[PDB]
Amino acid sequence: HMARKGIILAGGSGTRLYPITHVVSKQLLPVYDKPMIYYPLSTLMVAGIRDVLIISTPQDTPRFEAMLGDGSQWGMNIQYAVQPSPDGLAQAFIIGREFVGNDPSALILGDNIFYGHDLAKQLERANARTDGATVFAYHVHDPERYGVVEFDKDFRALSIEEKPAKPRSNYAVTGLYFYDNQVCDIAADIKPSARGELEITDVNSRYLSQKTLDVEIMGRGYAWLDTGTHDSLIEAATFIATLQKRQGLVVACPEEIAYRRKWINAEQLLALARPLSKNAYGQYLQNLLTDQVAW
Amino acid sequence: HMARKGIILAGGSGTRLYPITHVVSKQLLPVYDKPMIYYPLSTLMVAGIRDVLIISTPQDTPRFEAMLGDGSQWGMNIQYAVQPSPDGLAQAFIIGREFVGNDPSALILGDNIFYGHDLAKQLERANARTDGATVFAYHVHDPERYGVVEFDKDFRALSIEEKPAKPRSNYAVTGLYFYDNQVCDIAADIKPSARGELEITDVNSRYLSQKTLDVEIMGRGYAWLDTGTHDSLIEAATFIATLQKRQGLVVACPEEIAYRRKWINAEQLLALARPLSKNAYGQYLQNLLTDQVAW
Amino acid sequence: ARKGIILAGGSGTRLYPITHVVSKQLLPVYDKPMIYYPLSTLMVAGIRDVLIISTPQDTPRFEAMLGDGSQWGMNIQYAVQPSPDGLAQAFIIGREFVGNDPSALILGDNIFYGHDLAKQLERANARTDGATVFAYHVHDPERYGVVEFDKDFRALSIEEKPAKPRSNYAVTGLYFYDNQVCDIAADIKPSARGELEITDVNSRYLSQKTLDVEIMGRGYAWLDTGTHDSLIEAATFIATLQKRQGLVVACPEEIAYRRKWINAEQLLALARPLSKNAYGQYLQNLLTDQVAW
Amino acid sequence: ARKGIILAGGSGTRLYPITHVVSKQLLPVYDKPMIYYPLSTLMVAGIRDVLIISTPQDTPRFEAMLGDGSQWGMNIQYAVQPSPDGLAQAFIIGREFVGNDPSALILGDNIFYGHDLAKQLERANARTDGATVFAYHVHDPERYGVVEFDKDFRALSIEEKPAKPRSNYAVTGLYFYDNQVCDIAADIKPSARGELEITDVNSRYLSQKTLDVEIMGRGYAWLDTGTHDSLIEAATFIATLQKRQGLVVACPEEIAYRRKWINAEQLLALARPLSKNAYGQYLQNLLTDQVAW
Ligand SMILES: Cc1cn([C@H]2C[C@H](O)[C@@H](COP(=O)(O)OP(=O)(O)O[C@H]3O[C@@H](C)[C@H](O)[C@@H](O)[C@H]3O)O2)c(=O)[nH]c1=O
Ligand SMILES: Cc1cn([C@H]2C[C@H](O)[C@@H](COP(=O)(O)OP(=O)(O)O[C@H]3O[C@@H](C)[C@H](O)[C@@H](O)[C@H]3O)O2)c(=O)[nH]c1=O
Ligand SMILES: Cc1cn([C@H]2C[C@H](O)[C@@H](COP(=O)(O)OP(=O)(O)O[C@H]3O[C@@H](C)[C@H](O)[C@@H](O)[C@H]3O)O2)c(=O)[nH]c1=O
Ligand SMILES: Cc1cn([C@H]2C[C@H](O)[C@@H](COP(=O)(O)OP(=O)(O)O[C@H]3O[C@@H](C)[C@H](O)[C@@H](O)[C@H]3O)O2)c(=O)[nH]c1=O
Repeated sequence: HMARKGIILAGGSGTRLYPITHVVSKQLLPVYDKPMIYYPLSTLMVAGIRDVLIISTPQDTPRFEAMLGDGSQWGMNIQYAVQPSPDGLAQAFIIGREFVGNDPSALILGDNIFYGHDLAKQLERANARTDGATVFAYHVHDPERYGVVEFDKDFRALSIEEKPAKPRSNYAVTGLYFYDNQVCDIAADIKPSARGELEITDVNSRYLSQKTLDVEIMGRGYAWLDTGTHDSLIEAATFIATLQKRQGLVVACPEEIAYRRKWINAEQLLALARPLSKNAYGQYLQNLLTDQVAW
Repeated sequence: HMARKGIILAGGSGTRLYPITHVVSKQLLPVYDKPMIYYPLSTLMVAGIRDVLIISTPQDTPRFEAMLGDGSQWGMNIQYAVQPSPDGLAQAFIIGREFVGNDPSALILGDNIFYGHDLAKQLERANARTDGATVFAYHVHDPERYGVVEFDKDFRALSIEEKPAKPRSNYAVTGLYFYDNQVCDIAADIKPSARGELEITDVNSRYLSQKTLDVEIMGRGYAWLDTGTHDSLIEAATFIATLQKRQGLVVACPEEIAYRRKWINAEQLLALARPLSKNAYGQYLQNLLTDQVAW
Repeated sequence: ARKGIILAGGSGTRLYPITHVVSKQLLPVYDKPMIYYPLSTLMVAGIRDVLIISTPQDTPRFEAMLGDGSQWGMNIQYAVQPSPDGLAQAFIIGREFVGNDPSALILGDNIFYGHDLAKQLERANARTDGATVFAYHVHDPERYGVVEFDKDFRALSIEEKPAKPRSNYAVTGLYFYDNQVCDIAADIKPSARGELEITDVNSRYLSQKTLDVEIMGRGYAWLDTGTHDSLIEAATFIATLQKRQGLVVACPEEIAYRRKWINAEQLLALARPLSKNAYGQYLQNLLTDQVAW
Repeated sequence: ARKGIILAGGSGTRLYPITHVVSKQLLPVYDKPMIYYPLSTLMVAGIRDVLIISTPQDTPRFEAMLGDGSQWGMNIQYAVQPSPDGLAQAFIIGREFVGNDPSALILGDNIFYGHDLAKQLERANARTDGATVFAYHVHDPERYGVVEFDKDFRALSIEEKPAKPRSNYAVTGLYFYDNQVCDIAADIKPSARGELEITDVNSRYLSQKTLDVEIMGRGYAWLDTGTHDSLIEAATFIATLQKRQGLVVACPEEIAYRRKWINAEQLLALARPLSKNAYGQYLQNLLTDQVAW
């Protein structure tokens, strides 16, 4: 009976991308054909998480709620909470403490895109763990802006350093973390860092010192994209666009995932699609009931 | 003393791009490094128009106002009005009738990008006309979704047909129109078309029958981009991005145009830039005071 | 020891004029020539003996590019196809090359990318009999061989460019065969469109109940480059991944080194004359960059 | 009758391996080979006599592509550059070709696009003495000749790749010259970097007070393609414009027809063997598509 509680952290001071983020939050902006936040929401749904808390800024949380609602249209439970100030990833587990309660949980960042073959099998393995924590390591060209994993010769994780001056490897900790029921108390016990933030690296290092942290390599066959620059936002959009145009399939379509997980039935999906029948996205939903696709 | 009144029509039912436009209006979405509406706002400013009325939907007009304010930060006058229902381009001159008053005017669409050499000279020539109307004709591959100009052998405009089944040419009327003080009364006199809209083509055909319509060809050396599909939105963004990265210059930067037109002075521009000093856009503003550029 | 064939011949004039005097598979996909990608796919499958088939005009160009493969601890040979008379003709041109060994054919303009691709190719390479092809959901299946699947995705038929495709699953341009294929290819007759059809070869294995049709899931990119637009899209796709990762897709030097077909001294030697460009710097950094494999 | 030179020789190995066996200026920019663009720029200037300079290895490839130009009512000849020893060497290799006429040099990998470009090139082509070059604001001027401008944008100096560039204006890769240039190029000596410098030729005209330095404004695209990324960016830029307009950039057949260098019967004849691809269909539609010129 594993009902993991998912958190999407979708706040952030939001100034690197000025002026496109001046009055619209980054995680509501389009990545090709759908808002950014559809992708990490979909990642949680593909992991099996059906209870999702969306955290954003005081000003933008009504905007996320106007877009996703309570999630019942997708047979899910989506709730909202605000982060007054962007004081660190680990504050998600203080703001989301009541939502998490006594259950296992997962945190994903609202601007992180995960894509690749067998991603579901890897997320389901992380979701099924009853103890400890699971994070993922991914080779990037700029590891120094992330938590960086030091690996021994067999890729067992030895340490995690947040934004090291000399990174021990190129493997960054991705923005997706699975935890057991210790994390809320761990997050409440840690102190702000020199840069003034409650550090997810400190949470992860606590599990590491207990020898209960699983650090899974996300291989180069996966795309783990964040979108920190105007250029990389375009690059994520064209990357998504090339795949969808080639396949005739949509990445991170929550209606599709909900239907495939039996969270909604064929009548409900048709009901979502009928008012969207005049656009391409509604046509894809309509065609899910006829097009044989391996899932 | 030519103080032309500019209107940006930035409403629209907004469903072709679902779901990216579900809770954010299309004209607030990014085209590379800045919101879409910066481009037609800039076009008006490059034409010399300093008084701008922004029309959008009831729901999104506060959003445009939160982003542009009253324009005094750029030494301009920007006002707002709502379109309850998207009943046609020519309704802009009913909603904006009081704003226009007894002055000449210009209408530009909130999702139209205009770019090219000597665009300013062409817009200033259209702006300086004391009588009649000036519209622009542009060769597109899909003229049939636009007002289409029929030309004689010397490219004198003979007729304009809105969305013809068999287009007489490939020249579409762009989404930028200059009018004398007849347009508000002309717009109030016309009747909705079979498709239920107050047609700008009917306004333009009225000037045409008076022999006071100037139809100027916008040559293929210009980019006139609207962004009707997910694909063409990306294509406009990468197009802008290639030029700006090559030149080290920004397209449709309103601060720059305001400074160059002496609507704001060096102290004011520095003041806009100082709180933006941590991002690339603020660095470009800061560098306008030192970088010698022909304008 | 499976023998690989890369079919890199005449693609027609659809892309005119970019292919007017340069064969398509010599043209860049972002940062390296197109044929590097299917070459790398064969190497990832473990195939070390490769026959490159091209037009007579461009065989010295492919040979000038890849050499005999000994620089990567491989064996690369060349053969010509005077006229592009069908995929299955590769097994006539390469009959001597294949001999009595198993083989694989890949198209010189097909890109394959995704997680665990190696595990799937090694499983196909390790089969002792029959054939393996892969099925991939595309929006325009009718320009390919199309797989008809039952409810359990068992393959029932393969039709070359059907008017009404029975599914959206196209047969990708990568095929593994046992020692029957050369004799089969020699036995089939030109089709209505005048070509020796890989679909007829594959349909033979299916009717013999020795064809494995494996789904290549949507987590994979299977890209060909049949239009000017899709050539661009393949280039920007690769570019997004390499810029993000700091890693290069389809770097044959890297693959040979990781498979121990060449050692560090040989890799440094390949790198030194390239030290002034980014590609040679990437090879040099392979000796220090810890990458999981 | 001004004589045009396209310098399309050796660019080094920065783009390795995409240029390893194919010269860069034969490679595609979206839908046509790179050299089509500077070729078209010369034709838009009115230049009808073109010398293509390339490496010895690729001169048959350029010639296989463009022919003698008589198919477009032009005169196209070929010459080789054994070693890439400087832009100004084009006027030594092409000394016989230029003779006593005026000339223009354009780089085989430079793209020029924008409104009224023709009016500007025709004004340069119509000058009776001196030289004309163009200055363009770029983010990395230090990799070019850089123009020093006074407050009125009168040119004061040109420095080749200065450490501290005096402005952001680079000299673009398109130059118009009177009959002095060949003798000047024969007179200059290799520079510190070992090249015969176009900046030394241009600085000679400036000191003689016969150099016109014209700003090419930001409304123009002046694109070279020195990196893998910028080659992609040039391709997607062209693609965005052609898809929007239904028009093709740098179509030599179109330019020759509009300038009446070939007539409709000759254009139909060029089109007929290409009727099965989009390029030949575009030529055919030129006879019906009313386009302002
Ligand atoms: C700090 C913070 C960020 N955010 C948002 C803003 C961004 O969209 C996103 C990440 O912001 P950043 O400043 O980059 O956080 P960050 O600097 O903490 O980066 C993190 O990145 C992870 C991927 C690594 O695994 C971590 O180890 C860590 O490096 O989260 C919040 O909403 N609230 C916050 O408190
Ligand atoms: C009709 C309408 C549109 N809009 C917005 C929505 C879009 O962003 C933009 C244009 O919407 P459309 O449905 O395409 O309008 P449209 O169908 O009227 O197209 C017009 O296009 C011009 C370029 C041509 O010159 C005209 O002749 C005409 O063809 O204006 C409004 O805000 N209010 C309205 O009343
Ligand atoms: C026919 C042929 C093609 N080719 C080249 C041209 C192209 O680069 C590439 C493919 O050419 P086409 O005309 O598309 O081949 P094709 O039309 O035979 O396509 C094939 O595609 C496969 C992916 C499917 O599995 C097959 O079932 C089949 O549909 O191979 C040759 O070199 N020689 C030939 O004999
Ligand atoms: C030097 C040289 C280059 N080339 C080719 C290689 C490239 O495609 C192209 C340019 O080569 P480069 O090394 O960049 O040349 P370059 O370094 O001389 O660059 C020149 O660029 C012009 C735009 C400026 O106006 C000049 O002032 C100068 O900066 O010409 C030759 O064919 N022959 C040669 O002799």
